[PDB]
Amino acid sequence: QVAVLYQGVNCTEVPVARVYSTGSNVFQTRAGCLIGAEH
Amino acid sequence: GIYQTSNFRVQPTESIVRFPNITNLCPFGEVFNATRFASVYAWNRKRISNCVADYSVLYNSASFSTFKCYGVSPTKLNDLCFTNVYADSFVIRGDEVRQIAPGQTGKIADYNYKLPDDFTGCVIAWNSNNLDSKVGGNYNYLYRLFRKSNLKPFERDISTEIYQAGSTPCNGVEGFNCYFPLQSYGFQPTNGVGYQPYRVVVLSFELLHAPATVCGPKKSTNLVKNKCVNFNFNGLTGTGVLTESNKKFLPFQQFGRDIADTTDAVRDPQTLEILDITPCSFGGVSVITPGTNTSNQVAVLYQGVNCTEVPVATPTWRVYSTGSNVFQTRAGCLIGAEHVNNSYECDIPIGAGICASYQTSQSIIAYTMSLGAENSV
Amino acid sequence: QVQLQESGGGLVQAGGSLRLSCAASESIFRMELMEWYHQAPGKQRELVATINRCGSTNYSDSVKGRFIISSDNAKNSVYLQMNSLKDEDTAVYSCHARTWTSYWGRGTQVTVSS
Amino acid sequence: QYGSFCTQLNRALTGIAVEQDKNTQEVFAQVKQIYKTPPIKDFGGFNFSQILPDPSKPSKRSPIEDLLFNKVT
Amino acid sequence: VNQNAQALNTLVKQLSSNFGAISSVLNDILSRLDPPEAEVQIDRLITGRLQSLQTYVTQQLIRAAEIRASANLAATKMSECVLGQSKRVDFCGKGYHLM
Amino acid sequence: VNQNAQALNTLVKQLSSNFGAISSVLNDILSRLDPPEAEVQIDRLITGRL
Amino acid sequence: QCVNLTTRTQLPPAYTNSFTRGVYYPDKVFRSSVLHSTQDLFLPFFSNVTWFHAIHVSGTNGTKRFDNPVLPFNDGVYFASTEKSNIIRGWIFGTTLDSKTQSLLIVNNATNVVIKVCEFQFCNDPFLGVYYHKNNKSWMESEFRVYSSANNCTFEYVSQPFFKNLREFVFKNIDGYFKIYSKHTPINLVRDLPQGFSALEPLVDLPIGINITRFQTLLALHRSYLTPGDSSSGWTAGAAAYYVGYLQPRTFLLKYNENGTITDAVDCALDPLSETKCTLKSFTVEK
Ligand SMILES: *[C@@H]1O[C@H](CO)[C@@H](O[C@@H]2O[C@H](CO)[C@@H](O)[C@H](O)[C@H]2NC(C)=O)[C@H](O)[C@H]1NC(C)=O
Ligand SMILES: *[C@@H]1O[C@H](CO)[C@@H](O)[C@H](O)[C@H]1NC(C)=O
Ligand SMILES: *[C@@H]1O[C@H](CO)[C@@H](O)[C@H](O)[C@H]1NC(C)=O
Ligand SMILES: *[C@@H]1O[C@H](CO)[C@@H](O)[C@H](O)[C@H]1NC(C)=O
Ligand SMILES: *[C@@H]1O[C@H](CO)[C@@H](O)[C@H](O)[C@H]1NC(C)=O
Ligand SMILES: *[C@@H]1O[C@H](CO)[C@@H](O)[C@H](O)[C@H]1NC(C)=O
Ligand SMILES: *[C@@H]1O[C@H](CO)[C@@H](O)[C@H](O)[C@H]1NC(C)=O
Ligand SMILES: *[C@@H]1O[C@H](CO)[C@@H](O)[C@H](O)[C@H]1NC(C)=O
Ligand SMILES: *[C@@H]1O[C@H](CO)[C@@H](O)[C@H](O)[C@H]1NC(C)=O
Ligand SMILES: *[C@@H]1O[C@H](CO)[C@@H](O)[C@H](O)[C@H]1NC(C)=O
Ligand SMILES: *[C@@H]1O[C@H](CO)[C@@H](O)[C@H](O)[C@H]1NC(C)=O
Repeated sequence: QVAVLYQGVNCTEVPVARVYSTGSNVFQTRAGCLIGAEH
Repeated sequence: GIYQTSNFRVQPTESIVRFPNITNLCPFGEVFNATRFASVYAWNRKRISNCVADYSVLYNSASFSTFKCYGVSPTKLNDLCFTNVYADSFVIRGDEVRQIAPGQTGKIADYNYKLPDDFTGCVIAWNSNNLDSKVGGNYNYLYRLFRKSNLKPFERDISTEIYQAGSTPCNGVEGFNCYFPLQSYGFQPTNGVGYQPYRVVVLSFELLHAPATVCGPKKSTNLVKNKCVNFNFNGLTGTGVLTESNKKFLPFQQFGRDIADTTDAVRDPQTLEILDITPCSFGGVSVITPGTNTSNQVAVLYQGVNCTEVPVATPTWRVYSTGSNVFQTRAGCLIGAEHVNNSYECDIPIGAGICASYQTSQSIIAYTMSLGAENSV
Repeated sequence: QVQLQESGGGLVQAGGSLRLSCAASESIFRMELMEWYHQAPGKQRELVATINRCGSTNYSDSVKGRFIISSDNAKNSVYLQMNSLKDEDTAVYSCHARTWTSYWGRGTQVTVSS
Repeated sequence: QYGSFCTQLNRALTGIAVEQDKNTQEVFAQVKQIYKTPPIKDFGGFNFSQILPDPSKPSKRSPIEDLLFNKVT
Repeated sequence: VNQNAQALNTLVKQLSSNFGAISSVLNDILSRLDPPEAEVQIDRLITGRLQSLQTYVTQQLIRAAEIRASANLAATKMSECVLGQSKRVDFCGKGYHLM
Repeated sequence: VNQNAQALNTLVKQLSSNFGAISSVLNDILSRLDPPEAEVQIDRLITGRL
Repeated sequence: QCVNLTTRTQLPPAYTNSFTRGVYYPDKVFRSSVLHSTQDLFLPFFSNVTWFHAIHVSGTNGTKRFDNPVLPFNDGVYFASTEKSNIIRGWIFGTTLDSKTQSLLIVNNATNVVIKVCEFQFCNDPFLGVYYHKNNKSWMESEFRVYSSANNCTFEYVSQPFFKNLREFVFKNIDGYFKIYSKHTPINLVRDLPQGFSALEPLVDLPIGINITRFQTLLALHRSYLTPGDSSSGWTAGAAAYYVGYLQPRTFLLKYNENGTITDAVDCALDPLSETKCTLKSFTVEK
């Protein structure tokens, strides 16, 4: 299991940006968009 | 002190050539002596393989108006080898001979014969006024003047549909904005030199990593092993020492590369044997010396090399040079210095615990460095 | 779109027959793992049946003999047929998948009448 | 035709080469003599066999030295 | 060790690029062409290889300076923490230093 | 002192190289060619000296 | 000549995966103990490969048909066949598969495999009749019912006359050259290709230099067309089969062993973990 991090982008353009596969725990941080990890 | 002065390398003592076993003659007479040449749009294709070819005869035949070459000098063509040769021919006016060269735009260039920008090969053009021109006019050669889009390089277009210049669909019927797909050539002797018939032949080579079949005229030498020799296997050249390699080559494999830029192994073309490739030898030359104030005798160090080969490594202070103890060290072989058992503090470092100094058969002496006086508490 | 939707839940008397069917938009085959989870009220979630990509199938001890998990490769989904239903089988069923990140579905509350 | 661009590169590499040996000499050549522990290990109950040299091994190293040497490839 | 090895390997790998030429191997260019274009290719090859060498040398110099700083610190530690007893706190390990 | 002096001397010595150009003197190239190719020669020299 | 097929029926096509299947040596060179990254047309890992039963069986009682539709040829086709009775016997390639344009014929026969490049006149149902039990004795008698007329035989190659098994084939048509990569492997109880890893070596490079867009398959007509026999005309009721894959532009990281044989590889564009592996040029990644 791995988690991807996008640098400095709102978690709104990440879908239309290895598919994202819709919204599944799209927790957002100051570093950017974090995918695949629970808070 | 110690100074790095220059570098040495074993000179190649021999050059060998190994070429395939083919003994056929390539049929250039057929392609160049053909009475009838194809049209511009269709042209022709004739692969050539499994034969020897003498390009010198074609070059010096002096019956060709143009002999321009791209990616290769025509003079060296005999030396080189290729997998196969593709030959194409057609007829073109003297004015339009320019449009054959790649990276150029022209009606012929854009609609009949497009050459790739990275094209390797040569194009041969010579006038055929006395052959392809008739008094009544040779109209058998066709002219394509309109196409929907520019053709891809090395692409043949044969469709004879009637292109629609305007909005009206021709539907296979000529008329307004509908023209004949392939116009005719007005080849008459009355036409000017720029309109005279010229027969154009283009030769394309395939310099690809594969067994060659169109090697030029050359003789195969014998395999000498365990020595620094210039080798030329199937066109590729180099210099090194070749030995017997145990690498189990696959039947479809030819070369061997481990660091992706060195061909450490190769297969002989005639005898299907695998042999590894190693660079002959090299290294820097360093000179050990006390101050010139002291004396003039000096000792040389060939760094990082077996010194069995250093006699064969004009100044030439080697060969006849036997010294007194040409003894190997981890840094290499030391020439002109005497080995001593007694240990002293180091003053002129060499490496791996070896130190040299000048004191009262050769003046310069080498020894293992002493860390200092011993003591016991 | 819900990348994995589940269907088949509802009320049923004990000893009946039922077929939980959860379908996923993505290929069921590169997903590498299908599994089913049901949690009893007042109890923790537990695994029911797992089917890996290779084809190995495992069932819980209270699952053997009756519940069989299957996946037809015509409409991408996974099938789970229930029979000989008993009352403690009543729970909230959810099918789990994990290609390289957990996925979950909702619904399918089964009730066994006794 | 590019002049003497080669010489400075050779010189810089040689300078680095000398600097490495200078570093080693400075960091380790701190004692002018060589001492040896007495064969008697009577140190009031203090044991140093872990850090003292081991004559049995082919390389005169302490066991810790052996472990460290085998660790780094 | 890994950084030095990787830098060396990267330097070796640069030998296979074309730098805008028609082949990355010098011998084939020499054996295939005439001087009036041989040098036209060799100049580009030389420029590319030179600039890669320059990059490698600069990086090596910086790394050497850093290693030298580390070595100087190690030498001071050798001189103080081992040959005597130092009162500087946290210089020879956490807590009061003994030997 | 020696390192500084030698570096300076190496810098000044580089002025005599051609870098693939016709000649290493700006004035001679300017005094013999028209702008179209004089530009090429100065381009090569500029690259090398930079 | 060509004869018609009587019973057709239908059955929805099936699917299966090709996990780590269909890898071939890109170039002809030798490596050893070095992982190397290449870039060529490969079959993507975990791909949806179509499934065809050689005998389109409507019922195991004996209702049979041939599953041989014309299929596209888009930048390569991955072909493999598991079988026990040599049902597959060749393929035809082209654009329209008619006498108008040239087509490539490659067919295996009970005597020898034959390679021809002519303007054949293909029928709707080309096949190879088999009379294994049609005659009195049990012996192998074949039948040629592929095309009607052949013209402009530009190229010709023939061979000398002569427990499920997989036979992978990879076809690629570039620069006017046709490439064939094959491999043989014994196998058992495999309704679908099993998982593992194998390398396909080149078999022959061949300079047809024509246009291929579509292709079909040649099968063995174990039955007759008028009246085969009692029932179960197809062998083992459609157990013989083959699968079709489509290669796409990808980027792979092949790993060579000490013997120079490819052992494992990864798909750089499948999941973030593989992207990391390709970037770090290793098969193991630390925290
Ligand atoms: C110093 O310590 C070492 C261990 O670090 C002791 O060596 C051990 O000796 C006992 C019995 O003599 C053996 O059973 C162990 O196997 C030894 N260990 C090792 C690692 O060799 C040694 O005896 C100690 N010496 C003193 C004087 O205390
Ligand atoms: C993302 O967009 C929403 C839209 O209103 C906004 O509220 C939020 O602040 C944005 N986040 C960042 C990090 O810009
Ligand atoms: C942490 O606790 C707060 C309540 O104090 C809650 O609102 C929040 O959702 C919790 N965070 C998570 C990740 O559950
Ligand atoms: C071709 O090879 C064979 C054996 O390898 C040899 O006998 C024959 O002489 C070769 N051909 C020529 C023209 O030398
Ligand atoms: C055509 O053939 C003749 C003899 O067959 C030969 O002398 C002549 O050189 C050939 N033409 C060319 C262009 O070489
Ligand atoms: C160099 O030689 C001169 C003349 O023999 C001598 O006076 C001088 O001392 C020498 N220098 C050294 C450093 O010995
Ligand atoms: C190279 O030197 C070694 C000594 O370390 C010797 O054993 C070996 O035979 C030498 N090789 C040759 C080719 O002289
Ligand atoms: C040193 O002495 C040994 C005898 O113990 C002898 O074998 C060796 O050759 C000597 N070496 C030198 C350099 O005198
Ligand atoms: C993949 O194959 C499955 C059969 O299991 C099918 O349902 C699905 O539609 C296919 N998906 C694609 C993208 O071809
Ligand atoms: C093919 O052969 C037919 C006669 O069999 C002939 O009419 C036609 O021109 C030929 N075409 C080519 C391209 O050879
Ligand atoms: C191949 O045939 C198709 C017709 O089906 C045509 O559109 C295409 O241009 C052809 N390709 C080439 C390279 O001639």
